[PDB]
Parts: sequence; C-alpha cells; structure tokens
Amino acid sequence: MWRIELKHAVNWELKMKFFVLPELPTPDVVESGVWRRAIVLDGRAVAVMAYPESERTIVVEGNFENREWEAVRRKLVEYLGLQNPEELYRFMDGDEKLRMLKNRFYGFGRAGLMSMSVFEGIAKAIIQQQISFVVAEKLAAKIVGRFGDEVEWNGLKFYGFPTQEAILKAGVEGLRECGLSRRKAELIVEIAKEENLEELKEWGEEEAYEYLTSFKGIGRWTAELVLSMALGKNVFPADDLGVRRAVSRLYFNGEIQSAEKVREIARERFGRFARDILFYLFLYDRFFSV
Ligand code: NA
Ligand code: NA
Repeated sequence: MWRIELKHAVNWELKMKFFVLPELPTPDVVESGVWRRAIVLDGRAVAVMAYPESERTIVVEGNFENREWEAVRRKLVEYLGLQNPEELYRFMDGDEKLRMLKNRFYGFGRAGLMSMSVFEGIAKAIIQQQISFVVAEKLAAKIVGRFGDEVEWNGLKFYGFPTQEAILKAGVEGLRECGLSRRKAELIVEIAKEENLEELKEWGEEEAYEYLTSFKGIGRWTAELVLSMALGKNVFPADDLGVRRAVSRLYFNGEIQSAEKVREIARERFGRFARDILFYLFLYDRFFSV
C-alpha cells in the first residue's frame, strides 16, 4: 500500500476511459475502476494495481519491494499522466477550441503514455499500422495471452507485455499464430533483437526519429506515434487520421485538412503542450464522432 499525492484533482474515470478495451488484458486490465498489470522490474514480473482513494490521491498496491516504490511511482506517474496540469489548463484556456476540449474532458489532466516500455510502444505502434484500434488491441491481447507474463497476486491475475526475450522465443511464427501479418511479425522480431532499446526514451527527438525510421517498414507516422505516445516527446503525429479529423472538425469546420496543414495548426496553437493536446484529440475523435 502506497499513496501518490497530487497537487491537483484528476478525474480517474476519464483517465480509464482512454483505454479502448479495458476489460481485456492488453496487457492492462481495468475492472470496477481498478487499473492493473504486471510489469517487469529488475528481471522479474511484479503485480501492480492503482485506484483513487480521493480526487487527489491514487492508491497503489503490489508485490514489489518497499525499496522499489520510488521507481514504480515514477513509472506510474509517467504512464498514467498524473503530473500537475495547472500550466496545461491555463494554456488550453487561451485557445477557443483547446478550452472546449479541456471542458469536455475536464480532469483528464496531462498525457500519460501508451506503453510501460519502449519495446511495448514500438511493437504496438507496428501492430496498429493500417488497422482499426480495436483490432490492434485484440491482437496485442492475443500476444500478451501467449507470450506475456502472468502474475497471480491477492486473488487476481496481472498480465504483462512480452519481454524482448519472450518475443525472440516466440519468433515470427509465434506472432503470425496470434493473427499478425508476416511482415509485422518480422519487424517486431527485428526490433526485439535491439539491445539497450529502453535507452531510446532518453534520446533527442532527432536521433530517435532517424533510428526508428531506419527500420524498413517504419515510416513517419509510426515513428512520430512512438515518439509522442511511447517516448513522451513533444512530437505531433499529424499523419494520424484521427488527429487530422479532430483538428479539421475543431479548426476548419469539419473540412478534412492535409497533414501539413494540421502540422501548421499544432505549431501555431498547441506549442509545448502538443503531446498533451494529442490525447484530448484522440478522445474527441473517439467520443464526439441514411
Ligand atoms: Na485492457
Ligand atoms: Na523506414
């Protein structure tokens, strides 16, 4: 039992609403407002769960060590996006459409991440290519089911995204078996061979983008999605079709704009908060749209 004490209220129900298939282990499971997964910490999988005890207090329970609390706390703050949103909210107030987004999803706070590791973020971004998000999430669940860790703790099963070593063992055929196309299976396996992959999170955006796009089959949208969603960098993936739609609805009266036009909007209006606003745009595209 540990507490994460926030300076600002967070609406947990809106945080949880970000997940598309909360009940299915993707690897995350959310049941009755309780978030949980297994995470690999110093070479083994540990159970972690989180839920609010109040508007400014998130309770964490798990079978990791007291001495490991600091590191788990950091990981959860970042993954769930629990950081002080005061400055973001003030900034959003300064733009008519950002203010509307802020009011429609008020208490969502700052952006979290899509993954608990660089490897998970890259693999999921590859999976998601040219398919519906629901289909992508089901594929991730199959892969988690087959090759991810599973920890039983306190009457509950906690599921983890497969390690790089697990994916290497699974191999291209293991991934194809889960429903993944040959080339996507090949690419995830090639990524799994990369050592020190977790270090990418601390690379400069420029070097990280060049690295990501140096893989055949990883281009601009996939790289920028990883950068923003998985690496926490202020890189705005304007090629994303949900993003283009949301920005077009907000600023161009529902008339679909090019990625280059959407990029210009982001530079002019979103500034240092583009990565946070990105998550509000995703919600907007999902939840506000014979
Ligand atoms: Na889930
Ligand atoms: Na490439």
